[PDB]
Amino acid sequence: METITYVFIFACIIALFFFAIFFREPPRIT
Amino acid sequence: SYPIFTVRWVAVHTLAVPTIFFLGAIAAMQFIQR
Amino acid sequence: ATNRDQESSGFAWWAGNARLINLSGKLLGAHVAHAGLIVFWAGAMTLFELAHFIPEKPMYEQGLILIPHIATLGWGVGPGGEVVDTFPFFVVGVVHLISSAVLGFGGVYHAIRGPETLEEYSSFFGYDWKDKNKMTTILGFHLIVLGIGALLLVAKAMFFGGLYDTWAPGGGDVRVITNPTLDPRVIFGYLLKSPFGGEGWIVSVNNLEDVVGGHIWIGLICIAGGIWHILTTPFGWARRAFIWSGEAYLSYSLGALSMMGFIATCFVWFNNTVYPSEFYGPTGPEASQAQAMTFLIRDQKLGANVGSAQGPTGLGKYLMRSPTGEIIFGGETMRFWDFRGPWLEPLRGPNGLDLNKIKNDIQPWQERRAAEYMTHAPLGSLNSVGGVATEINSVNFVSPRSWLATSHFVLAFFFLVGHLWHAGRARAAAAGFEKGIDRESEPVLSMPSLD
Amino acid sequence: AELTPEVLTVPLNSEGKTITLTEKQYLEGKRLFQYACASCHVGGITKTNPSLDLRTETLALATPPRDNIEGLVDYMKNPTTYDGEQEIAEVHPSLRSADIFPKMRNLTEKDLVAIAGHILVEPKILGDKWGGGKVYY
Amino acid sequence: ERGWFDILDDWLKRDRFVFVGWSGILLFPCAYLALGGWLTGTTFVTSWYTHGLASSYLEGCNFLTVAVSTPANSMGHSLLLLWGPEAQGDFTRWCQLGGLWTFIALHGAFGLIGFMLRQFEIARLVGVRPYNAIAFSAPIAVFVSVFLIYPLGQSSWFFAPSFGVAAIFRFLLFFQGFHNWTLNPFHMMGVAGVLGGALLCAIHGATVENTLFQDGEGASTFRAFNPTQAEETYSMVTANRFWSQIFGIAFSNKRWLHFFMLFVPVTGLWMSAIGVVGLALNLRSYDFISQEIRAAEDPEFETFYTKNLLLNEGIRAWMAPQDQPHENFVFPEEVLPRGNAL
Amino acid sequence: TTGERPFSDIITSVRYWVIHSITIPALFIAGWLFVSTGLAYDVFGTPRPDSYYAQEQRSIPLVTDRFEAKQQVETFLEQL
Amino acid sequence: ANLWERFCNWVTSTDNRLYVGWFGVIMIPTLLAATICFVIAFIAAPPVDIDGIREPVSGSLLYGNNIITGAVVPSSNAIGLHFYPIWEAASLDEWLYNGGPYQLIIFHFLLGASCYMGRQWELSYRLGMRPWICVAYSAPLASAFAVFLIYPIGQGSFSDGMPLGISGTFNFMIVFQAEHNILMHPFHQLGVAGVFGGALFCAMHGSLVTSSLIRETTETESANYGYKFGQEEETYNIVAAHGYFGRLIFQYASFNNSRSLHFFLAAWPVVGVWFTALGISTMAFNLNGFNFNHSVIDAKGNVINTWADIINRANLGMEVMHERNAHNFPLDLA
Ligand code: CLA
Ligand code: CLA
Ligand code: CLA
Ligand code: CLA
Ligand SMILES: CC1=C(/C=C/C(C)=C/C=C/C(C)=C/C=C/C=C(C)/C=C/C=C(C)/C=C/C2=C(C)CCCC2(C)C)C(C)(C)CCC1
Ligand SMILES: CC1=C(/C=C/C(C)=C/C=C/C(C)=C/C=C/C=C(C)/C=C/C=C(C)/C=C/C2=C(C)CCCC2(C)C)C(C)(C)CCC1
Ligand SMILES: CC1=C(/C=C/C(C)=C/C=C/C(C)=C/C=C/C=C(C)/C=C/C=C(C)/C=C/C2=C(C)CCCC2(C)C)C(C)(C)CCC1
Ligand SMILES: CCCCCCCCCCCCO[C@@H]1O[C@H](CO)[C@@H](O[C@H]2O[C@H](CO)[C@@H](O)[C@H](O)[C@H]2O)[C@H](O)[C@H]1O
Ligand SMILES: CCCCCCCCCCCCO[C@@H]1O[C@H](CO)[C@@H](O[C@H]2O[C@H](CO)[C@@H](O)[C@H](O)[C@H]2O)[C@H](O)[C@H]1O
Ligand SMILES: CCCCCCCS[C@@H]1O[C@H](CO)[C@@H](O)[C@H](O)[C@H]1O
Ligand code: OEX
Ligand SMILES: [Ca+2]
Ligand SMILES: [Cl-]
Ligand SMILES: [Cl-]
Ligand SMILES: [Fe+2]
Repeated sequence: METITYVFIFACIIALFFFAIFFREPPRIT
Repeated sequence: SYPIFTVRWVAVHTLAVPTIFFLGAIAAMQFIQR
Repeated sequence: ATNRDQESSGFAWWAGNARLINLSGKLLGAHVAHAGLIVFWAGAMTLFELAHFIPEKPMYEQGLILIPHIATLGWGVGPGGEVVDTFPFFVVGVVHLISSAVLGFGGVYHAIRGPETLEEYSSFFGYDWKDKNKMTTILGFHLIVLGIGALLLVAKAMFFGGLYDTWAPGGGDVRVITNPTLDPRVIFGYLLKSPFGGEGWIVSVNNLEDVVGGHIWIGLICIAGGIWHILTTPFGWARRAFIWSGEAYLSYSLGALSMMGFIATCFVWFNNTVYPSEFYGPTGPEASQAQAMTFLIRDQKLGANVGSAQGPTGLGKYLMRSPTGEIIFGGETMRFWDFRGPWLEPLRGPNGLDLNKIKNDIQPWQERRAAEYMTHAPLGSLNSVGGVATEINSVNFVSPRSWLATSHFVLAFFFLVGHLWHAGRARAAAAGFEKGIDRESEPVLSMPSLD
Repeated sequence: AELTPEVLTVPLNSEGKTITLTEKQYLEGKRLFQYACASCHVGGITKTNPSLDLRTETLALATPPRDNIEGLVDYMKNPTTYDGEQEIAEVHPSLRSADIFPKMRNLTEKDLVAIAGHILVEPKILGDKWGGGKVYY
Repeated sequence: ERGWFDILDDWLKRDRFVFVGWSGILLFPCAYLALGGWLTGTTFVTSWYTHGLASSYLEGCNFLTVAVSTPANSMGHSLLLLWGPEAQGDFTRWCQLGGLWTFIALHGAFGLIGFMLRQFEIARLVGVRPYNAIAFSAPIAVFVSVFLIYPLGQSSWFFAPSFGVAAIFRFLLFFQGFHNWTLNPFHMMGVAGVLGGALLCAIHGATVENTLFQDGEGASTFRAFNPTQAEETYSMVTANRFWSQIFGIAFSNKRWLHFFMLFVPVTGLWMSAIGVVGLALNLRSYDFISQEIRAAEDPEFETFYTKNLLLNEGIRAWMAPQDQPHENFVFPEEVLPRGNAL
Repeated sequence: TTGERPFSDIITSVRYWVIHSITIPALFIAGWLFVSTGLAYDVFGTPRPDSYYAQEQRSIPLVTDRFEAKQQVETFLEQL
Repeated sequence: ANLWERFCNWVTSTDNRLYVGWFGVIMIPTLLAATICFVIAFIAAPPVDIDGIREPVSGSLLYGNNIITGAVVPSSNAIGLHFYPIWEAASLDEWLYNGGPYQLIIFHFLLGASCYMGRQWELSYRLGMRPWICVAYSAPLASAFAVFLIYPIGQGSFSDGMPLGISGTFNFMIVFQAEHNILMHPFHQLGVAGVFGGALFCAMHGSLVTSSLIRETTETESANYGYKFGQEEETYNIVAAHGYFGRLIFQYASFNNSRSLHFFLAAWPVVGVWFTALGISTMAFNLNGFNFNHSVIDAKGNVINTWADIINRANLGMEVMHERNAHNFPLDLA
């Protein structure tokens, strides 16, 4: 249970990185 | 017409005066032997 | 003030020497004066060392780094590295110190009195950083000079008394080198050796025949290469690969010196042939091995069977196998089994440390060497308290190997930084954006959006 | 507390005679002990053989006795194992092995006495710390 | 005629080289005495009677080893006032009892109050929002948790940090051996806030310096800025593209950036203070119970956690006799924890 | 600026150096004598090299009583 | 155009969401490999014989660790500095026992992070920026080299490299204090001044700029909406900020030049961290912190302890306990 929990949180963080990078709010110069 | 007694002058001396006294004391200590 | 303030030069006081980039005359002064500082230090430091030197203590108990360099060249020493004559040290010191006055003279002259630029006075001594052929020609001259330097080492070794050889049969001694290694398979072989444990790239060089042979090769390579660069201009592929400016050439040289510095660090930490332990003290590996040898000797004298003595972990307390089977010392020194030194090799046979030889053939001189090296391991404090960090004050010792390794790691590192600083700067200045982004032609504003 | 004449009075021989060292002698002994001996005997232990220390009581039980000036000076000329049975000059610094332990080459007789006196005096100052090793640092 | 209060206000708030203000009346004397007390003690005053240590230049210590050391454990949490019942007005005895410790700690505390009041006072007069004062709450939380709350939870002031370079190092190593403080997640958040803050400081300074607009002809680019200029001196657009392409994300809002720079190291220090409030009570993150159960039952189970505990056990046994002289510990050589050989 | 004389004007003036070539050395020498006469020891109660221990004790004079610590120090000092 | 030219234009394109570049062609595969091996090891590697004494230490989550205790464990002391790729082992089982994953991870990571630094120079050139962000990054990078490579080289073993885990890092720190007295080493002291000072100036700068934001928003909106990405005008009043801080201390202690200020913000942590990297890289060759053990002595010769002696007692406890079955002889010479 503990190992699954630690791996699950990690996996969520890696997923968050993917969305924060490729599905960011685009910087808009105007 | 630049004044001499100022808050700055006092501030400078509250530090500079003891500092020089202390540096003399510590210079002396270098010649103390057990 | 021909360029001697920020307003006219574009460089602040703290970047003052950058005011010299296109002033070949003053810049020659800077260089020559600097060469004089180096030579000055060599000369004065040697005399200081010699004045402080007590010939019957080991050099390495006395904080000497220069005398050890002179002794390794065969000057002043006899069997076992014993000092037989200090006068060759005095000569080296005095001659550098005198020569430094001359260099200092030339430097001061060119910096403050001679012509600021040389191009009006002489087409031979003047130069433009952008003249690819002039730059390769000056390079070529310096190559020939370096080549001759390497051949002087050969000349010392082969014709003028030889070199201190720690490996000399029957015990360390000065020896003339008559059969230098010329076979390119051996000399260039060293360059293709792994830098990892048990291999050590060029740091592994373990005999003076390879050392002398390697300098014959470098001497000739540098003289040839120098001739080549005098007679040629860079090919087109080189023209397109590099930046051609004073600051760029500085950067290349900074990178090269950083590399060399890291190499030198490793050389003095591990190599005990061209940095003889008689003069520099034991290597870290050496002293750890020497501890294991010391207690093996002691405990065997008390009656221990050192071959069959199982330590607390189940590995042999004194002796064990390397991961490829060789017999090696045990305890933490298992890591140091690639160590090799003249006090230890007589105990080594084709399978590693030879138990018959350990039991019967350990000489008093090996016990002495091992005890000496164990007790002068290269560990100590910044205030020079010898030993482990929990040691009490008593022994004033830091190994020359530590001083030399640490100093040169520090210098190599900051030289890497300088390489990046100047290489990045040279690139930017060649392309025209070293002072910042043009507000009306900001390149990012002409690029499509990332998203 | 002070380094008094009493602190500096130690046994000269096995027969109970004492010698009062000078303060100059004490300082010379420390200096010379550092020069020639501390690399192995820092703090009264022995790095290359920790079973044998320089405690006065250990020295008294050595053969011949080494808890006195004469026993120590003799040790520095002709060192033996603890039982007196083996001569070890070939692996221990002495005047006899000054060819192979070159730091011993310019030690005079006076120097030996000074070093012997350091060895005897230091425990009277430091107690159990002398020969105690890291436990007492 | 205006009132005396208002006249004093004018004079306190004159623009001078060193601003004074009403805050100055608390700040200056407390700061000066804390600093002067430290310089006096480290230069002249021993710790022989409180700790059995030398601690001043007078006794032979250097800048690394001098300190104003805490009072003896038998003092408890006495204020140790010069005129209090321990020293009874005797300056010399006061010094020998550790009276300068409480002198420096309490005047230092009031001085930090005065400094943050100064930050509010100046912000108000110049017309800015008081974020600098707010950021300074972190250093306050640290000073108060460590120099005050921590010893107040313990037996006495003795176990506060002593004011000195080596003394503070000792305080670090005590915290590792006794409290396993590296294991504590409130400390861990402190480390992230300090190293993250240093990261932000370096990366932000470097970014602005490498996206500057060319606003001058100088190769030395500092002159090409004027404080009153309306325009940004560096390109936010270019900085943003760079970091977006290098690291994947980048700041795009300069106000958020600068707020985050306040947030990170201030929040980290605050987290570390909360952990030390716990340690006041020995309420440590010392162990992982599951690790202990396994390791006790299974003598082949080893982790870096169990290794570090063996180190802590060594630190406590070997340091306690000299570090806690009031305990009169005598630990025979045979009981000391040691591995093989060493 | 705030009206005080620039430091650079002051410390490059002859009057400043006439005053301070007296006051600076005087203070230095006074600090020196504070130590060289042994007075520093007695003001602050710091042991001299010969006063950490009596001749035959190896027991530190640690203070163990809050309210007569003053007297314990007094007694520790009489017993040297 | 021809295929090579097109490839080169794509590698170096300023328009890829993430820049690739020539440093990138080495960085990408080496960081992916180090990452993948690290993740799998941290979850599932069996115990590793770090000290070469057949006493394997469990690092992975599945073998009884948590996030705080877990680690990828350094390679065996029996290996030392020998190169131990996967193909040197007789089997994956052996490779795991002897700590092969550590060497694969750290070598690919140092190579990849080195290329990360080059890639920073590279993109700055392509964007027409000044080049020295990569110089700031050289500070943490140097630090990584120190603990994963230079310290092992000096001590003769990758088993003395920093472990890849939280509690392993603390283990490395405590042993380092025992063996080098790092706290008493001035380069570590420069490091602490660098990071404590970087944090301090970080909070100071954040707070001063935030203090002086120009009013551009109402009370029911975050002030951050007062700045629009790419606007030409500065969003705070630096003269108000300088007016504040100059009064806090005194005028000439405050910066009114943003370029000078920002250079200082860069320099102070970068330099301090370069020193602390060099602390670890020079203690690697056993030039250690100051030793004032028994420096203060009374008139008889009694030792008068200082706070340095008390540090010494703590260091001793660390020393005698560390690697408790690995030493057979009386000095820990590496
Ligand atoms: C190795 C160190 C070194 C060297 C060789 C140089 C060399 C030079 N510098 Mg740099 N410089 C350095 C370090 C050095 N500098 C440092 C550390 C800084 C930061 C402080 C600078 C900042 C700097 C600036 C800001 C400038 C230079 C300039 C120059 C040049 C002209 C100097 C001049 O006009 O002197 C004028 C000074 C004098 C006439 C006073 C005397 C100087 C002499 C040489 C002293 C020699 C003493 C010696 C003991 C004599 C022995 C004689 C005996 C052998 C017979 C000269 C080539 C200038 C420039 O580039 O011009 C184009 C310039 O503007 N330098
Ligand atoms: C790399 C160093 C270097 C270089 C490139 C130069 C270059 C120059 N010098 Mg400076 N100079 C130097 C070092 C250098 N000098 C030193 C060390 C001193 C002190 C002695 C001087 C003192 C000096 C003065 C006082 C003058 C010059 C002048 C000149 C110019 C004319 C030289 C010529 O035509 O000679 C052609 C060749 C010869 C005369 C024969 C060369 C004989 C030498 C000794 C042989 C070299 C032997 C060997 C390789 C030594 C290597 C030393 C090494 C180990 C350090 C030219 C720009 C003149 C000038 O600037 O005009 C206005 C001028 O007045 N030089
Ligand atoms: C200080 C010494 C020095 C310097 C600064 C130069 C500089 C130069 N040389 Mg000269 N050269 C020299 C010494 C030097 N040379 C010597 C001694 C020789 C005699 C052998 C030559 C013979 C020579 C030839 C034949 C040529 C040059 C060329 C050049 C130019 C291009 C260099 C280049 O692209 O290399 C960069 C290296 C490469 C592009 C090779 C590929 C990169 C590999 C993979 C790097 C491996 C390094 C790595 C760390 C491993 C090291 C160990 C290894 C053995 C395993 C440039 C002006 C060229 C030219 O323009 O002639 C006019 C050319 O054709 N040189
Ligand atoms: C703003 C300045 C400031 C502040 C906040 C403090 C604060 C402190 N000082 Mg420091 N001090 C200062 C300036 C300051 N001092 C200066 C300028 C000097 C040099 C003269 C000193 C010299 C000094 C010494 C030598 C000592 C302190 C100590 C203390 C502590 C206890 C003070 C105490 O109990 O007072 C109690 C007094 C008050 C709270 C004043 C109350 C006034 C009220 C409002 C009115 C009541 C008046 C009353 C009716 C009068 C009649 C009484 C009648 C019944 C007989 C405390 C940390 C002690 C300490 O640090 O011990 C460890 C200590 O020994 N101070
Ligand atoms: C340019 C410049 C600079 C620099 C300079 C320099 C770098 C210089 C150098 C110089 C030099 C580099 C010098 C040298 C000199 C030397 C000499 C002068 C020598 C002499 C010798 C003698 C006299 C000897 C004696 C003796 C003997 C013989 C024997 C034994 C004993 C004795 C030692 C005594 C500067 C930075 C300032 C800045 C400005 C510019
Ligand atoms: C003496 C001796 C010896 C020998 C030695 C030798 C023989 C050496 C050689 C050496 C060599 C033979 C070296 C080489 C080097 C090289 C280098 C170092 C290179 C570099 C390069 C670069 C840096 C490049 C870059 C680039 C690229 C890559 C891409 C494009 C761009 C550019 C161009 C930038 C021995 C060991 C035996 C022994 C001891 C003594
Ligand atoms: C406690 C007390 C008090 C007070 C006192 C005071 C307030 C004092 C002050 C004092 C002071 C105020 C002192 C001072 C001193 C100073 C010094 C001692 C200094 C030194 C310095 C030095 C040594 C420097 C060094 C350096 C640095 C820092 C960096 C740059 C480089 C160099 C290295 C140069 C009263 C009476 C109220 C009451 C009772 C108690
Ligand atoms: C392990 C090391 C092995 C490598 C050995 C190195 C040998 C050194 C000699 C290299 C000779 C190659 O020479 C070099 O080749 C490349 C490859 O297309 C050329 O080609 C190119 O240049 C242009 C110039 O902007 C590019 O935009 C274009 O995409 C590319 O085709 C260079 O302009 C040429 O100068
Ligand atoms: C994409 C990568 C994701 C990786 C996920 C991997 C899961 C699939 C592989 C399962 C392998 C784990 O198998 C593992 O084997 C050994 C048997 O020798 C067991 O034995 C172990 O038991 C306990 C479990 O708390 C450990 O503390 C201990 O150090 C060890 O002896 C492990 O408890 C078991 O879980
Ligand atoms: C550049 C100046 C060089 C001066 C060199 C002095 C010669 S060196 C001299 O040569 C002898 C053999 O020829 C050796 O036997 C002797 O040991 C050696 O010192
Ligand atoms: O391994 Mn990891 O730690 Ca460097 O010292 Mn020796 O070894 Mn082991 O003991 Mn201490
Ligand atoms: Ca005396
Ligand atoms: Cl061992
Ligand atoms: Cl450990
Ligand atoms: Fe900013």
